[PDB]
Amino acid sequence: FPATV
Amino acid sequence: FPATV
Amino acid sequence: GAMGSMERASLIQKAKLAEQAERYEDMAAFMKGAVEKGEELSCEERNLLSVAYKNVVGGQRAAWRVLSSIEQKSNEEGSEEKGPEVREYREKVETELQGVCDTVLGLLDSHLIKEAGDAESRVFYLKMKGDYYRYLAEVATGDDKKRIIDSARSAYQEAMDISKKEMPPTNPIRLGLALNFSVFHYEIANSPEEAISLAKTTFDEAMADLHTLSEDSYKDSTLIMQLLRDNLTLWT
Amino acid sequence: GAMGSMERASLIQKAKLAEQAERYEDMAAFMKGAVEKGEELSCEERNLLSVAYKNVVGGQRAAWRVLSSIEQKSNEEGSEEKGPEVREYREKVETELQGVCDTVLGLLDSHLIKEAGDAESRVFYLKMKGDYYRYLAEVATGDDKKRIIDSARSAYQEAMDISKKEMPPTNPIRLGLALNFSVFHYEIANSPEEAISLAKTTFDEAMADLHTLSEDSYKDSTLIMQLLRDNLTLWT
Ligand SMILES: *CC(=O)NCC1CCN(C(=O)C2(Nc3ccc(Cl)cc3)CC2)CC1
Ligand SMILES: *CC(=O)NCC1CCN(C(=O)C2(Nc3ccc(Cl)cc3)CC2)CC1
Ligand SMILES: [Mg+2]
Ligand SMILES: [Mg+2]
Ligand SMILES: [Mg+2]
Ligand SMILES: [Mg+2]
Ligand SMILES: [Mg+2]
Ligand SMILES: [Mg+2]
Repeated sequence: FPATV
Repeated sequence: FPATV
Repeated sequence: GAMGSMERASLIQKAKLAEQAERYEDMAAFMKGAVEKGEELSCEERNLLSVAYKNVVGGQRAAWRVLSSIEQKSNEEGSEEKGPEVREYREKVETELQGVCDTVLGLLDSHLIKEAGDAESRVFYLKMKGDYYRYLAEVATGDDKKRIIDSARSAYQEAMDISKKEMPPTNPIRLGLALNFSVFHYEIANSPEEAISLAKTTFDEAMADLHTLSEDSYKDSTLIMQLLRDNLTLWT
Repeated sequence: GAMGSMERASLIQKAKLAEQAERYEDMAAFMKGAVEKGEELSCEERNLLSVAYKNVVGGQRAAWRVLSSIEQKSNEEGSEEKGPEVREYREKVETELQGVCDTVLGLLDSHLIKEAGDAESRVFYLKMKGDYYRYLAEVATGDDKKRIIDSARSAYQEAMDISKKEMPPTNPIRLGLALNFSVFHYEIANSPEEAISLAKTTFDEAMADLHTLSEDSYKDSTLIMQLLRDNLTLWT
């Protein structure tokens, strides 16, 4: 799963 | 803190 | 009884799904519903019940400790007055924790314990009763603190008496009971010598009975024996 | 409005305590109460709001993914029929997730966005709007899936347009918006090329502006740039 902020 | 189960 | 319309088997199935999803509040609610069907619990089911509530209350205890520490620091000399909010929020968490404990104790009293005749079930439930009174004792500061502590002690003692008569010294339930009662002595009853003696004797008597066990039983017993050792190491 | 009787400042204080205690549901409820006082939020307060709901919904998304995986496996050939329970429990978690998203979107619409005039506040809220529509899109399977996806896209696009006009390429809000909009492209809009282009261009334009920054601003910007790089590495 990709990084989000 | 000590171990409990 | 929000779970009153759900099949017992479906509640058990969902408790297992909730565990896999790390949804411990859901898991506990499902298991409460299952208990309230009124049938006795199997071993697997007792473990689902205990895991669910242990995780819920464990999180509440950790939060309570964070908040209590902040509160204690606020009451030191040279701490600036910040108003009632820290105490209020610690009280909120505390009340929620007490509610969970009361819920569990309620399930045990109505009617898990009284229907539990086999040593493995009866000791397991009495241990739980001791544990949830212990959690109440951790946060108790009033008129009833002594009675709460005694309620924990009494439950653990009954469990101990049965376990010593009816179970081998390596039985994981007997071991876990002893581990937790030892912690009760150390942390709640201001009896570190009793705590240490109990842990040591329990460990040594289990060690002497390992020879009777299968590989799989050996694994189960040695796991809890290591917890006894860990606590002894912390305390000595 | 269970928080209607509590002072704004007390809600903010308690949100901070809840964060320290890792009580993210409480933190979100406190921040909802603070928003509902009707005053604009400061930067620190916007971050408390976002952290609280990110943590709550993050946990729900992780649980939903576990349950959806189990459900998908149940629908494969040679899987034994286990009844409606997996779908029911996935639906329960899903409904709770949608409720949280709707709550956040509600705060943004009533009336955070319309009162936000400074670029840093407006972009931050529009990014949040994109994010919570994205979470709705992740679980959408019906008639409105396209409109939900478009709602996310529109919110992100408005935020992007403002950020490019009003903020330097290293601004952490501009970077985080681009990071998340890039993920939207990759995971939701079936546009991996757009995702990769956005991440790359954002990274490279930030790199070129690092020379203007203090040590502390450099730390903040490079942290998010590394997330852009991490995603590029995953995707290429
Ligand atoms: C029905 C039953 O036999 N339950 C006990 C098992 C024993 C093995 N076990 C463990 O070692 C762990 N949990 C506990 C829980 C309670 C007690 Cl009293 C002992 C051990 C996982 C440590 C799982 C439960
Ligand atoms: C009011 C304000 O300036 N908020 C943004 C800050 C920027 C720095 N920061 C971060 O790097 C982390 N969180 C976020 C959150 C949202 C966005 Cl758009 C970017 C970054 C912690 C990663 C904290 C919030
Ligand atoms: Mg039935
Ligand atoms: Mg109290
Ligand atoms: Mg004795
Ligand atoms: Mg006021
Ligand atoms: Mg649905
Ligand atoms: Mg573009």
